[PDB]
Amino acid sequence: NNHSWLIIQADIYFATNQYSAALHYYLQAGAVCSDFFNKAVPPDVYTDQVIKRMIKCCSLLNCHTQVAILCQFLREIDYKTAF
Amino acid sequence: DEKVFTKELDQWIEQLNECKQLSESQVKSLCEKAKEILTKESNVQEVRCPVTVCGDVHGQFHDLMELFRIGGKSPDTNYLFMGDYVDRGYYSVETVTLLVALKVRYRERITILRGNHESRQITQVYGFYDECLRKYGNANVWKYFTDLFDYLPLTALVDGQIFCLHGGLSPSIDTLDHIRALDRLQEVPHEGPMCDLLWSDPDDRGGWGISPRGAGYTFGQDISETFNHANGLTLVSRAHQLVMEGYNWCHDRNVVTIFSAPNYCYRCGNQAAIMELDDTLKYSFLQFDPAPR
Amino acid sequence: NELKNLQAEGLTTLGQSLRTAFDLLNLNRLVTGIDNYGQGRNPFFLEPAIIITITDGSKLTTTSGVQDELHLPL
Ligand SMILES: [Mn+2]
Ligand SMILES: [Mn+2]
Repeated sequence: NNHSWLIIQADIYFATNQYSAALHYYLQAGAVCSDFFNKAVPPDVYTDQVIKRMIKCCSLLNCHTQVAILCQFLREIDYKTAF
Repeated sequence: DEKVFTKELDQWIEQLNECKQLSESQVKSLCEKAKEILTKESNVQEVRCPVTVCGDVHGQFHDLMELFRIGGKSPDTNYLFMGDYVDRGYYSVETVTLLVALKVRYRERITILRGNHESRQITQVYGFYDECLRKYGNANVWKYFTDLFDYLPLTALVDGQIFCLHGGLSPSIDTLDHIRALDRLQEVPHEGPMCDLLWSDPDDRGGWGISPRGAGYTFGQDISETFNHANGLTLVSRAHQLVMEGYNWCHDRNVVTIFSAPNYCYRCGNQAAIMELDDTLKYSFLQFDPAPR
Repeated sequence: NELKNLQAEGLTTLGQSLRTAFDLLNLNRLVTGIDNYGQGRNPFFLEPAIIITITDGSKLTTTSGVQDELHLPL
């Protein structure tokens, strides 16, 4: 239950082109830091880089509505990748 | 008590069918019993099949008698009237008196809804008030009939599947449970759900719009389709516009206009029609001409 | 009939629609010779016109992305 180590594991899985495991560990880190998403995830865990990596993982797994929803999450909404 | 009132009310039916007006105390007792029988009735009254639904009458009494000669006598065939049987006609008090006496005689065989003409202001301005003064003499019988119009149910439901009302839909109504939650015990306002219920009308549009009537809205096929899908309905029956053929299937076999007053205002020359839902929801149209005079 | 049968199922492309409206109006304007180029400007030759854009103020959208600032096509 340590969010930084889960983020590190997710990034290592993302660098090795394992998008499903990277998404799994990113979601797992979000579930550690917020109480299974009952409160909002703090911006020091889901940073813009982290959310962008999650968007890339959803896109390379051919899940595009999830890409649109997940790119609403950013501080500035990335409309280009949504469209 | 039940036997003497039953035979007196039957004699009232027989005297009404030969076009004779009643007395003020008889109308008093009829209206009081009508108040008692209409208190225990919901805004969406479930009417079981079979039923012969009829539309606007608008005080054309001989045409009403012809209607009873077509669809069947009132003891034997169920009827559902979607209001507006009080104005724009020479014989107005006889029509409403016959409907109310048939309601209090046959409580499961006659269902009466409420039209927009059945309010104090509209009856005052479009003729029922004048007819009241010319026949009965004072304005007091108009007071009983306006209270009687006040207690009338708004809509009706046929086998959970056909929705029958006078006017049209509403931007404020989404579910039929909201119809049952309205306070029906009031005169029809200028704005609100119930004024739109008794005043709206379909048109070939793409959405809502201001009706060219001063009250109510207008709705298209998308709105009617949404209402039919969200409520488990398949048909919306109504009677609010003059139709030559007596029936219209507008909004793509979803909204049905049924006008039952042939030769409206005695100068339009329309051939009226009514709908006859059998016990299998297995319908037919009775289309008729105005009566000889 | 065309007003009551409108369906809002497009994008917020304000520039092309504004250019199309102006193109219609100025098209008939230059057809009739209402504006005499070279011979001055005569404000008696007049074709009065008011255009009213009814919109909502959402983000300007194209098929590629959101456009921040309104540019008419040239
Ligand atoms: Mn009427
Ligand atoms: Mn009406």
